[PDB]
Amino acid sequence: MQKVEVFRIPTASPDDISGLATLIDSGKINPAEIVAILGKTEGNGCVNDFTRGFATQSLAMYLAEKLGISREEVVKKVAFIMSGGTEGVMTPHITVFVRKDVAAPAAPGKRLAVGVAFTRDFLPEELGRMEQVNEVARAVKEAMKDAQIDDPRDVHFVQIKCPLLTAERIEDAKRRGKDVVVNDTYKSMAYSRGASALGVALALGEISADKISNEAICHDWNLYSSVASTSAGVELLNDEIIVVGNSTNSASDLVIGHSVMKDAIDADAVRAALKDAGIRSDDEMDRIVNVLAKAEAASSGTVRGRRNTMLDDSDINHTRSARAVVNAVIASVVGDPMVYVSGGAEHQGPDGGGPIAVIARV
Amino acid sequence: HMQKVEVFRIPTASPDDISGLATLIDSGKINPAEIVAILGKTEGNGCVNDFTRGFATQSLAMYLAEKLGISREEVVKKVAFIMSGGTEGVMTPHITVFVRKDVAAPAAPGKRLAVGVAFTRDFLPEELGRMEQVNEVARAVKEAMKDAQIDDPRDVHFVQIKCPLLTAERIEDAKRRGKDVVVNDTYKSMAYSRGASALGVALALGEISADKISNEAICHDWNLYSSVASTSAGVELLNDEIIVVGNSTNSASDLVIGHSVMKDAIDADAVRAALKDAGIRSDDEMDRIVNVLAKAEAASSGTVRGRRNTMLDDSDINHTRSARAVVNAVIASVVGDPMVYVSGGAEHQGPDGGGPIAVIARV
Amino acid sequence: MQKVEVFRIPTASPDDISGLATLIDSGKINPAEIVAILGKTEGNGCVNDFTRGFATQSLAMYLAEKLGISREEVVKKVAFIMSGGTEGVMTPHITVFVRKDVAAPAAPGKRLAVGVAFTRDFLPEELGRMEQVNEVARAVKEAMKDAQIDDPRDVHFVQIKCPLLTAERIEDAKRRGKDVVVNDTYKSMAYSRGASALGVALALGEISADKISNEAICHDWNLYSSVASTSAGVELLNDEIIVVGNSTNSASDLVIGHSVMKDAIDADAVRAALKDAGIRSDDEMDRIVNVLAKAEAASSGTVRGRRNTMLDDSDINHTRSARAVVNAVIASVVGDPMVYVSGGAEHQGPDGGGPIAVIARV
Amino acid sequence: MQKVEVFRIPTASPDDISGLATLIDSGKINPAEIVAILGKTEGNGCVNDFTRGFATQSLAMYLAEKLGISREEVVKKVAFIMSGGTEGVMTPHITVFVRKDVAAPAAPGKRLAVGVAFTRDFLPEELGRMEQVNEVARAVKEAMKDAQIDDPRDVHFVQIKCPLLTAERIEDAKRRGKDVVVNDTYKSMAYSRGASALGVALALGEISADKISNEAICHDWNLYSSVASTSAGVELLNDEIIVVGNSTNSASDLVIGHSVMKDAIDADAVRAALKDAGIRSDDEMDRIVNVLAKAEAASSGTVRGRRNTMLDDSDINHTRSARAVVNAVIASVVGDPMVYVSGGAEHQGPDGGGPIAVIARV
Ligand SMILES: O=C1CC(=O)NC(=O)N1
Ligand SMILES: O=C1CC(=O)NC(=O)N1
Ligand SMILES: O=C1CC(=O)NC(=O)N1
Ligand SMILES: O=C1CC(=O)NC(=O)N1
Ligand SMILES: [Ca+2]
Ligand SMILES: [Ca+2]
Ligand SMILES: [Ca+2]
Ligand SMILES: [Ca+2]
Repeated sequence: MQKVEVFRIPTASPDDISGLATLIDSGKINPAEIVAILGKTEGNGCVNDFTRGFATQSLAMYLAEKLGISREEVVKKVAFIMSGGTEGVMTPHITVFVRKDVAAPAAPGKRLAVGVAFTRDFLPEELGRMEQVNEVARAVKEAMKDAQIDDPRDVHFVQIKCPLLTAERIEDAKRRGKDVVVNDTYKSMAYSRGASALGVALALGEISADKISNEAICHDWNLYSSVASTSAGVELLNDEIIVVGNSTNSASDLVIGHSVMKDAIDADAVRAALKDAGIRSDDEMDRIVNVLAKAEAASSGTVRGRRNTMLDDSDINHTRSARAVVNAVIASVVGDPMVYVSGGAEHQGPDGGGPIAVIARV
Repeated sequence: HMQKVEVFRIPTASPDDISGLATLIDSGKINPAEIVAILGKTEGNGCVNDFTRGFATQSLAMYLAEKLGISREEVVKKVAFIMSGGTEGVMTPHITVFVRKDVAAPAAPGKRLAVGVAFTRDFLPEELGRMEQVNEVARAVKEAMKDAQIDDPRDVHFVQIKCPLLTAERIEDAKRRGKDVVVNDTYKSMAYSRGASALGVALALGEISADKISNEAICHDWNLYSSVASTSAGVELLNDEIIVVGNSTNSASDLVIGHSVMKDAIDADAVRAALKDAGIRSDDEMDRIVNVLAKAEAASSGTVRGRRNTMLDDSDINHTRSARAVVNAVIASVVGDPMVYVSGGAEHQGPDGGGPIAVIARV
Repeated sequence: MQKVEVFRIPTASPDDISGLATLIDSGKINPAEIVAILGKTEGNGCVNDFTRGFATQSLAMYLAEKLGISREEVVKKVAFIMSGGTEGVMTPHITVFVRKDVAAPAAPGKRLAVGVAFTRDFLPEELGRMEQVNEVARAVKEAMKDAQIDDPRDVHFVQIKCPLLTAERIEDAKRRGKDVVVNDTYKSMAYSRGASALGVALALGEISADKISNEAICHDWNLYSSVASTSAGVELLNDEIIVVGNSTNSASDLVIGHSVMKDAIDADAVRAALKDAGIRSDDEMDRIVNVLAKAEAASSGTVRGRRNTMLDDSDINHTRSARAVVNAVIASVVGDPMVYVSGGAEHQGPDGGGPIAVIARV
Repeated sequence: MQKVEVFRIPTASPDDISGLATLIDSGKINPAEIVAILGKTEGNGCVNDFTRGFATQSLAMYLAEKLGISREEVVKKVAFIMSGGTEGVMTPHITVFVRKDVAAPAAPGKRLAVGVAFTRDFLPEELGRMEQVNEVARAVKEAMKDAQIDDPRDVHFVQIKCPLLTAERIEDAKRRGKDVVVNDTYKSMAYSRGASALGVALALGEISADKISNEAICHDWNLYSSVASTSAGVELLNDEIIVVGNSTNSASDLVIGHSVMKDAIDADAVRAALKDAGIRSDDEMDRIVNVLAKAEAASSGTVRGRRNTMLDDSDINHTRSARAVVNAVIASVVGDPMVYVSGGAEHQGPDGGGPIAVIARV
């Protein structure tokens, strides 16, 4: 019997650990049982965002202190998914997943259950290709069993921190005779997010294996997962995977539902995600623990037949604008901008859309 | 002689695109001699160095001068051109064209859409953001109301103004004449100009008493504001251009206008209340929308409903750009259409962090 | 016998025609003899820079009124090449080229000569490909003929305006079943700049045709022109060519010389360009009419072994940075930041460098 | 008899300490003798730049484990001044100041000396006002004695890290009923830079006290220090001062010289600074250890009467542009873009100019 608790903590800066320090000193959280931390940090969420690593370093230093272990050890034990980009009204915050297995009669029905798994370090020429998909698809199966979920349909969200291609990993693949998927480091964020997402779909039964190839990755937008949520960063060379869903063998005081935004202003999907997780009135909104969603600019350059400038705007990266938009739309349904939104939804929802999950109190 | 107002919301492909307007003129839907105002969203950055505003105005004036057989300057003396740059997020560039026909039909029963237009005099740089701007806008608002044949200020639902800003050259002109300007910063001057103009609206409509407004109150006392004023700064004029929109009992328009006030940037309730005030009482009637017109801003607390955001601390992206993307996305998500007018910088336009929102709808 | 006069005119804004009208009203410029105007305008110099079209519309409208002809006839007759982006201390300005027929003695030696030619409009799928190369090369030859220059060694600068891709144009292409050269609007500027530059190298014999193919464009940086200077813009669908050199059939009181900057801080190359124009001492800098240069971020991410973030900065596009840098370097050598610097030097000088030309009074 | 050594070390990211550690592992740096680290970090150098604190955290975390002590005591013992913003070709790097007492002979001539001092913490309502000026001026006199410099004319550079105002800090001052010096986060950096620079002028006797008042700060540009170089940051409440000059009680093999750039393209002042540091020809450039300069946009919006858009550009803040410009000018003179340039030179050199120092081997 594993129980899961989730703490959404406001943060004053990327290195702010006080909110997690207040819940530990109070005993509401025992640090030894922390399995993952999902963060929105206030850099630009693109290539040169060092708030990701700053936030992970600051958290790792704090937990190594309170657990008496080394920073490197904490990194191997706890999944740090730091997603940069807090545009518009999006509030910086972290979500701390605690997994405490306690003996107790199991909640009839199904309750929140979380699994984590790491993949091996990829080679740069394996970034954004079938070997990233297959490897990620494997680790998702192992994280899914570590959560005590057997049916791939009890899964409602799969977060992933994935690597990207830097100038050194290009040369660290060129002098071995290997070409990389793309030359632009920014473009490799799309290829890393996308290949990782096709891994979720492959292991969850959403898309058959015959369809997936090198040429499909970031090209056949008909292929996509409905629960995958991948975020790239420079501070790593493997993929870290968090599987969230519902399990009969769970005692959590929480459930997780989801839906899929058809486009960036699909407030209907926000409300359906809310209803899939036991929130059906505007008064029950106070049971939200967090809302987690993908955003992206549609490749057509339109939303509902209306042109926008996201793909033409040379001043502001289109992932920055997508995040601002989708956060604002979710904020306006739940009346709270402190919700996880991440940009670049390659193979995560249809082109121009992305999955959205709500974790709510029962 | 009976005023009929027709409003056309026209998507644009670029700042200089006149093809949608020309299609309506070529089909006979719009007589170009009856155009009184054009309200634009142009795809520049909406801040200091936004030249899409002047580009779109020059393009529209050139085109209409050619259709009308008159000079560009004559067109600009006769037609309000209000271009608000900044189409961030999913916001769709477009123009809204106000046409005032004189028809041979009685006024429609009840009150219907009416529009009036008035220009102030040119302002010296040392008048921007001070009482001379406030009082001059107030007089011009009153003139536009009479233009519109609206007698009751409560029948005014949206006042759109283009206002000037301070450039380095204008500031230097004022210093050479011995005068100081309200602020020594072009970007900040947009706020004072927007703010003074909004207070002229409030003064003219009686939303605020005259003895509450003074130089020191401007862009400081946020308790003072208009609930219908929407003001936008640009480098391209030295005066204010005023469009008063409301409903008159002497109108044959097939349209009406309603409004509410957003209390903050994610106030979807205020969008629905403005829709209802314009007669749209359900999702299926949303197809009667002609346009939605809203003001957006970064609250001075640096928060929304107690949640911190980075708008006021973000040195890479100006906060008025963020406010526009946010409020446009919030409206897009209620009405299902991102091609709506949203303008940033809501000083004395609704509460701190909020702004007026109007809806023009078919009856 | 042609005589060319060049006027460098500071501007207060993209639509500022007052400096030009003052020279027309004073009798210094016969507007009917203007053959080209080359501008630095204060937009961002990228995809969504509309100051370029604003400037061209304002100049075309002004000249059309002064000549009693239509705007369309002005643009068919005069080359308008507006290069956006006035970063750092670079000063917005236009350079106006006037060409007059004169009966004058055989000016000893060779003197400034200018030729103009336009290509047909391109379809979006032809940008960055051999169709563009080949059509630009044909236009370059016509421009040389227009300039009465027979020897390609007497050509010192070839300025081109060329189109780019927007989201809307890429969708038009797809809807016709065509694949564009790259799906990135920003990167489309580099393909269009690079293909135009190879068109110059092909026409001048700097590179033989059998070395140029679609796969070489924006990949083989060892193919380049030493005099090409190309600039992309949303405001036109063809290429406009200005060829600038010296010919024995010219009565100009000006000459043009050039060099190639090897990297973004190559002040040595600025001084060689000056010497090549006859400016043999610091006391003779007053004969400068204008300096014209290309700037770019090197693909290696480095300058003389030193790393910079130009290729990694998701907040500022690297062509903005490169323009700021090269303008600052030239400015510090000639004492004047009002010089023409354009960014993105694909196939224009070596990787990380670009041509630099000086127009000087003899 | 003090001995100062200085090490300019390239960095690969804001948290890169491997260059420093290589010098420590090799025996060339005793980590216990480091008194100051001056860095350029690749954030945006403005308000929301977290690379400054990321770098400081990493270095403090590294030195502490090296010396066996806590972080709190490393930051109390070593001055960390991280200046963000590496635009243009400016290369990220840190400059490490090692100082140790020696029993050496009296070396004729004066030689590099370094002193350090910290001020008390400032309330938000004190930045940009006389409390900051006078407390900085007191700490400058203390750093001078720590450097064993008793003649202000032997001070060549005074580097300062100072605070700034965020929205949250401004809103807190309101709650407490206190008004701040300006209600703009970005503009608050200028006031804090400027009050600190005036602190240096007052301490060195460059400006007499009766000239300084709250009204003069960031208004009277005739008031300035010729050696002050100040840099604001979101990650501290006080000011840290490094005084760099020459002392007869020095056994350093280095010297420092300086000059004042009269504007952003004043290459003549770079060469004067080099010549004042004993570098008399181009063949002696190899003796440069580092160049340190302040850059800024002039309040007139011009350079030598030529307009630029640094103060007009709502997409790029003017300190970003100034740093790119001045770094490129210095790089073109010395052949190396890995030099320290900092933006915003309020009361540091004349309006539009700033001090520039050179540390060189004798
Ligand atoms: O939203 C996102 C997407 C990503 O790829 N990396 C980030 O840091 N934030
Ligand atoms: O002041 C304003 C507000 C806006 O949103 N766009 C503009 O061009 N001016
Ligand atoms: O610097 C440049 C390069 C370009 O491609 N197009 C422009 O307008 N400016
Ligand atoms: O150059 C600078 C100036 C400043 O004030 N703060 C920074 O981080 N960098
Ligand atoms: Ca998608
Ligand atoms: Ca307001
Ligand atoms: Ca090149
Ligand atoms: Ca200065």
